[PDB]
Amino acid sequence: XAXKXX
Amino acid sequence: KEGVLRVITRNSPATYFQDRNGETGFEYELAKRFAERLGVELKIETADNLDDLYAQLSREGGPALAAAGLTPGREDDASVRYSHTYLDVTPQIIYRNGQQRPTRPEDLVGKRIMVLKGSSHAEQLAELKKQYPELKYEESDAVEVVDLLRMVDVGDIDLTLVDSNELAMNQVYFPNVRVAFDFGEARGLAWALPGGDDDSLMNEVNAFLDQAKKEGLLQRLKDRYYGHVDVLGYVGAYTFTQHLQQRLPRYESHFKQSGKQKDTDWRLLAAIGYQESLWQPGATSKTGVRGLMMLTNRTAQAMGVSNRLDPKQSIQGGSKYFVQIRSELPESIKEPDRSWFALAAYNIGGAHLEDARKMAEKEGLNPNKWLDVKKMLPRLAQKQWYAKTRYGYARGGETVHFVQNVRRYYDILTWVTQS
Ligand SMILES: [Cl-]
Repeated sequence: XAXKXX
Repeated sequence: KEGVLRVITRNSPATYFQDRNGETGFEYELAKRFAERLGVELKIETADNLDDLYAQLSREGGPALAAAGLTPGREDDASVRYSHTYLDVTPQIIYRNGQQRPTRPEDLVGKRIMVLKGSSHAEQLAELKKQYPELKYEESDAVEVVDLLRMVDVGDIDLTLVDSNELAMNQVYFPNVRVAFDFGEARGLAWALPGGDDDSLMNEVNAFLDQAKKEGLLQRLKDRYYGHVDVLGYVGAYTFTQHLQQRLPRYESHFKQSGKQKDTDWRLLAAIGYQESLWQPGATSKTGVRGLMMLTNRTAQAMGVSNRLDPKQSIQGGSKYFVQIRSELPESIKEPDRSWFALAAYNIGGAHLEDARKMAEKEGLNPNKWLDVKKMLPRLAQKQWYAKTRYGYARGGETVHFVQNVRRYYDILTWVTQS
């Protein structure tokens, strides 16, 4: 997969 | 000798990027705290797209781990391992205020949708497209999330699908964006390591994230970045003139003396101070700036500032910083453009600002004209453009706002003085 995000 | 932790991530406002003070970002800081734990030096590597990020992560050899706000996937497939989770998010469909709020996933059909190529969200739509065969969506490598949000806000696409957190950080810069609905359950984000016969690295990663969750280190991080802020909005002449009367009188003489001392217009200094703190000597950000001229502890130190809260010290310190920034600009840049450039660097950092000058040159514009470079500055927030630059992403549109804001305050102060 998966990965928007930090 | 090793002693270096190679961490692959995205160059993006949420994961990792360069600001006026050097590297920063939720992902970056969290990964450096980890590197510090292990007693090794951190080496950040950025990936072109997510497909490349994963390609990089699993080929020997080959980064130690990926910190990129990734979602776990299948577990099962030990080919990529994931950590304990550090941040809880929710994917949300994003539409544009003005156009009609889609309510049911099915509403997505016949709208222009764009997501990151190779993403969890592209996969959510891929699944969905089986339930609704005539669902159509686009996916690109030349686009980060901050791009998607930009595109929806300006109207170049109709919908997108992003993690809830990416909104919590960018929404404020996109006044037109709206959450339509949550699309998925809450899930945790996690770091990815390669599989996998040695569980040494992973055991230590998870040891870190566990304790870091009880130290409160994750919540601190969560607050320091997913607490919207940045460049203050222009207050209007009503508020401004009220502060001419109520606040300026306490600081006008500090501004004047610094001007004298450094041979520059003291009202430009005051404009900077206003756009920075609204002339409040006790102002702070959790971003690490403090004082009337909102200085970092490191920059304060370097300008002779033993107390960021002393307005006189802050005003000298920041004025000194601004004028030195302006002396260091390429001789090519003449006044008055020189000062506008100096305000831009004051905010965005010289390095990015030089990025924009080069981008301007290549574009056939004049790198010594503030009017030209200021058109390039906003592109630093577009993957297609910033990826072709040395320092990458930067929320350059806010730097434009910064400069133009200081300049308005500067004009009003010039008008109100000037007998
Ligand atoms: Cl000037």
